[PDB]
Amino acid sequence: LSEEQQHIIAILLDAHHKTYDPTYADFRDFRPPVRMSPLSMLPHLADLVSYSIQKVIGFAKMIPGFRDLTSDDQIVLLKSSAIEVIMLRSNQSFTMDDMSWDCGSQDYKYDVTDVSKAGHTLELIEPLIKFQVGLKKLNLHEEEHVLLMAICIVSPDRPGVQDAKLVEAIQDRLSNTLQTYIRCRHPPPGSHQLYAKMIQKLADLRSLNEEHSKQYRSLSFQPENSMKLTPLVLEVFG
Amino acid sequence: NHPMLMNLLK
Ligand SMILES: C=C1[C@H](O)CC(=C/C=C2\CCC[C@]3(C)[C@@H]([C@H](C)CCCO)CC[C@@H]23)C[C@H]1O
Repeated sequence: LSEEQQHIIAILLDAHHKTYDPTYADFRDFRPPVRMSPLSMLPHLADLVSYSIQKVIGFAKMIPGFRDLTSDDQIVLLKSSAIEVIMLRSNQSFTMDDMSWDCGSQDYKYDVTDVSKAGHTLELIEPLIKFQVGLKKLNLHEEEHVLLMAICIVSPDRPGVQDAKLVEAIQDRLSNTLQTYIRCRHPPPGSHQLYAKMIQKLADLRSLNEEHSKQYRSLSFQPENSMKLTPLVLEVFG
Repeated sequence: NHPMLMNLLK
């Protein structure tokens, strides 16, 4: 594990620490949850998605190499990964006990019914929950977790990328750092084909992204529901 | 076309 690689991990950890509040105190600022009137959860969860986008931006800005990229690339990458990083980062609150995201209290505890009350069908939700279960099972070190989130964001593969070779070279430094960290600082059996399983999660996310996009197009089809979102959410997903 | 995303990145 090189010194440049040690440094890269320390940065991502702190970057994550600074963008992910495990007490979820800001949640009081959101429009309230309503669990009774379909789409009752749309205003609370939109606010949460919106907040989460900002925190992913703040995280992304600190990825070593991310600043060297052009503004338009920066745009393209955040736009297309946002929902994925939110799915990934939400794994920290996801609990297998009852297949729910537990953000510190019952008010901020989300389940299938809740995500449903925000206009989403099982075509998304069921594989989203399966995704969370298989990610939780990997039992990642926080270091692998923050590297995965960074690799997801810096993908040369995203449509509309100008400098695909630069994005790739940056992704590579992170891949290598993650490949090397698994070998070093994950003990077996936890480290068995662990990189391959991580990269696979990355493919599941694309699939989840596609589904979210289509269910987003359909939801934001009625201007009545589209007006329940936030400006950042309209700009990023819009 | 994304002024809010830009301001957050700057
Ligand atoms: C900070 C976070 C995460 O960023 C988001 C959190 C939970 C994530 C959830 C819980 C509810 C359902 C969420 C929000 C999914 C979205 C609502 C579905 C797509 C959004 O348009 C995607 C991720 C799912 C709380 C907390 O863990």
